[PDB]
Amino acid sequence: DIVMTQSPATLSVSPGERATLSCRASESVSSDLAWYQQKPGQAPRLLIYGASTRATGVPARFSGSGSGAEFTLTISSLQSEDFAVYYCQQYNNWPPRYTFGQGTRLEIKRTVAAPSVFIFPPSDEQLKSGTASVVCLLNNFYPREAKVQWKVDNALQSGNSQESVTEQDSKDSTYSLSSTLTLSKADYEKHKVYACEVTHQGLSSPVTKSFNRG
Amino acid sequence: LENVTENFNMWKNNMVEQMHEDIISLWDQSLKPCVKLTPLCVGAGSCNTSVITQACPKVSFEPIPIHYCAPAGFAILKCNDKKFNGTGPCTNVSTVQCTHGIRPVVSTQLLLNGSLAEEEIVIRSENFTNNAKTIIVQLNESVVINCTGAGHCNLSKTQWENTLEQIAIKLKEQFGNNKTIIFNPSSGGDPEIVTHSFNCGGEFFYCNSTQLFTWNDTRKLNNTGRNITLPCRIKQIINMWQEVGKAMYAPPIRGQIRCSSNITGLLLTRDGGKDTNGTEIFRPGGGDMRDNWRSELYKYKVVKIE
Ligand SMILES: *[C@@H]1O[C@H](CO)[C@@H](O)[C@H](O)[C@H]1NC(C)=O
Ligand SMILES: *[C@@H]1O[C@H](CO)[C@@H](O)[C@H](O)[C@H]1NC(C)=O
Ligand SMILES: *[C@@H]1O[C@H](CO)[C@@H](O)[C@H](O)[C@H]1NC(C)=O
Ligand SMILES: *[C@@H]1O[C@H](CO)[C@@H](O)[C@H](O)[C@H]1NC(C)=O
Ligand SMILES: *[C@@H]1O[C@H](CO)[C@@H](O)[C@H](O)[C@H]1NC(C)=O
Ligand SMILES: *[C@@H]1O[C@H](CO)[C@@H](O)[C@H](O)[C@H]1NC(C)=O
Ligand SMILES: *[C@@H]1O[C@H](CO)[C@@H](O)[C@H](O)[C@H]1NC(C)=O
Ligand SMILES: *[C@@H]1O[C@H](CO)[C@@H](O)[C@H](O)[C@H]1NC(C)=O
Ligand SMILES: *[C@@H]1O[C@H](CO)[C@@H](O)[C@H](O)[C@H]1NC(C)=O
Ligand SMILES: *[C@@H]1O[C@H](CO)[C@@H](O)[C@H](O)[C@H]1NC(C)=O
Ligand SMILES: *[C@H]1O[C@H](CO)[C@@H](O)[C@H](O)[C@H]1NC(C)=O
Ligand SMILES: *[C@H]1O[C@H](CO)[C@@H](O)[C@H](O)[C@H]1NC(C)=O
Repeated sequence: DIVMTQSPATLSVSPGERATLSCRASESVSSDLAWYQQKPGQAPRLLIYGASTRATGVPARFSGSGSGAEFTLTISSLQSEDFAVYYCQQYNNWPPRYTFGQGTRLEIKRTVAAPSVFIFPPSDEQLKSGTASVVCLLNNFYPREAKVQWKVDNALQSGNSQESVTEQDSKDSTYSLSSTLTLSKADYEKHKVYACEVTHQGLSSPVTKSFNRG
Repeated sequence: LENVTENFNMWKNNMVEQMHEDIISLWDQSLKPCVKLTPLCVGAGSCNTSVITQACPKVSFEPIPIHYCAPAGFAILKCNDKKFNGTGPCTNVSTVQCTHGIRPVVSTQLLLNGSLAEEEIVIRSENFTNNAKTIIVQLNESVVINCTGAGHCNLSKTQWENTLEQIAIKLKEQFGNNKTIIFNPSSGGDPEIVTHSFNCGGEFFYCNSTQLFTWNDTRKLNNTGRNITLPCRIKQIINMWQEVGKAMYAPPIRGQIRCSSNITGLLLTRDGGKDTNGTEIFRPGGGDMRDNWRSELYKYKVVKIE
């Protein structure tokens, strides 16, 4: 019944700088609180446990602080490898009913980079299939916040389409959206112009890139 | 004193079972395990284990003396004698309101903080002939023993050496003078019985009592040692004394656990030997907390009003 809330849903900060994470707990969990670190596609990593004690073999930059219902995994000079989602685990009640925090992404904050929209039409081969897929890539950009709109014949219709951002990269450290309007065969043929409006923060103004069937 | 002659049988005394059952209930609301496992069979061999998980509050379980007063329609009879087998016709019996204050100490091998023997060291046994019946020793002079969650207990090598003597002498004074008396460690069995187990601060201590029961009616062991130090260990997963089954208690926490008890008695158990040459081997025993209670009620017996 214990709720563990990690307030900073997302924390953008730069390497070398100090990053701070705060795990909020329902009732008191005393000191039975651990912190984990998860790289995309990896098993978590036990960082801290018992609230303020680092796990064997862990960088001293990770500071475990707190007790009661207020814990803090503060990090001194954050590191390139220190990018990951952080999790707090509560394990104080008994019977065992341990709960995890909802997370916190420790993303690298960099320069507001604008997205270069590439609209890809549905390959005829794919259209011969029975459907059509218009891919509207959004290469290398930062604040993952990038509202995209699919306008069919200048129609703000918003439905049959599905986005997919990528993780933070290595070198560039940017994101790449990917909105995909998947229409039919008889309705793809029923419409003329297919536009994709990207409204990014680092975009001086809305940038519509489209195409007409052909 | 009461002017009458009555029968007594500490080995079949009913108060023992009445206290034991009480001491158990004195444990179900003071020391509650995080998990308790207990056999559950229909008889068909196959036996599932009944598991129970409750809160595991760290409480510094400190035993309070317990009196036993007869209500009404009932009267307690006490036996009086400097050496009472506790199993026969008592001459100096006498009715009492409540039995002396008894501190229900649950332990094995050594009886802690019990009641000393007025005269000398006495050893009772439901049958000394039977190498299966626990021999309850009653010290007339206790031997302080201090245990600590730090991992051990200290005992006076002096006092313990004497004690084994004034016990070893009371033994042959029952099995045959022209008989050698020896003391060996537990033969085997559960950790709780093989070592001197007991509870201190709610922590289940398990002290290795080898140095206390490896005495040969010939040599000594005080070379470079003033005090005996038993390497004790606190366990979380233990075999229950209240009933067959394990029980897990939460780890220790208090900055310090400490005990200073009076070794007021023992629980020995000589090995059969099948009538072999005079060489009786006595080893630590107990594990059946009732013998404990017994050692305290050996001279009592509640009876119905007339
Ligand atoms: C286990 O024990 C239960 C008793 O509650 C018994 O009814 C059952 O037949 C046994 N077999 C199982 C379920 O393992
Ligand atoms: C009983 O205790 C007295 C002192 O209280 C001691 O002198 C005596 O020897 C003891 N009896 C024995 C040897 O068991
Ligand atoms: C046990 O502790 C007591 C204090 O409670 C002390 O007087 C005694 O000397 C100790 N016994 C030992 C360590 O032999
Ligand atoms: C012990 O047995 C008797 C006493 O009953 C004694 O006369 C004899 O000399 C002794 N013999 C032994 C067993 O050494
Ligand atoms: C302590 O006890 C173990 C068995 O419980 C025994 O094997 C070991 O030799 C003992 N150590 C000492 C103190 O002699
Ligand atoms: C008992 O005797 C054996 C062998 O004679 C010896 O190894 C052991 O240490 C003795 N017990 C002690 C310590 O008094
Ligand atoms: C044996 O050691 C004890 C202390 O451990 C000491 O009191 C005693 O005097 C020693 N034995 C002798 C008489 O040398
Ligand atoms: C009982 O044990 C304590 C603890 O060491 C001791 O100091 C005290 O003198 C003992 N009292 C008795 C029963 O003689
Ligand atoms: C009585 O014996 C118990 C053993 O469980 C010990 O913890 C307690 O300290 C002893 N009495 C005293 C002196 O407190
Ligand atoms: C007693 O000691 C052994 C016991 O194993 C036995 O063989 C022997 O005959 C008896 N008497 C002796 C020789 O001491
Ligand atoms: C107590 O003394 C009286 C003397 O008249 C006697 O009748 C009674 O049997 C005695 N009781 C005991 C202690 O056996
Ligand atoms: C019990 O009565 C007998 C008979 O007179 C007496 O010898 C004995 O001392 C009494 N015991 C005590 C002290 O209660």
